[PDB]
Amino acid sequence: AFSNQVIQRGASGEDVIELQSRLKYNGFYTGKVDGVFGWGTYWALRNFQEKFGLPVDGLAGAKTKQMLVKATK
Repeated sequence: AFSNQVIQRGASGEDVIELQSRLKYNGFYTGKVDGVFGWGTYWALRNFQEKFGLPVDGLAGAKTKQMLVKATK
């Protein structure tokens, strides 16, 4: 359900809601799902990238999104 746009710090809206929710389901995102990409989302996403063997950068491009979808199955 992700768009084709890279999700990164400062973003807001539907892609961020889904990103935070998937990271929460996987145990990485602890805060309130608010749809705003700040420190808590950056931290959770980098920890997800590290755990899943992706380059650790805190930006969700195609490969990170695909891994997050696969990991939430």
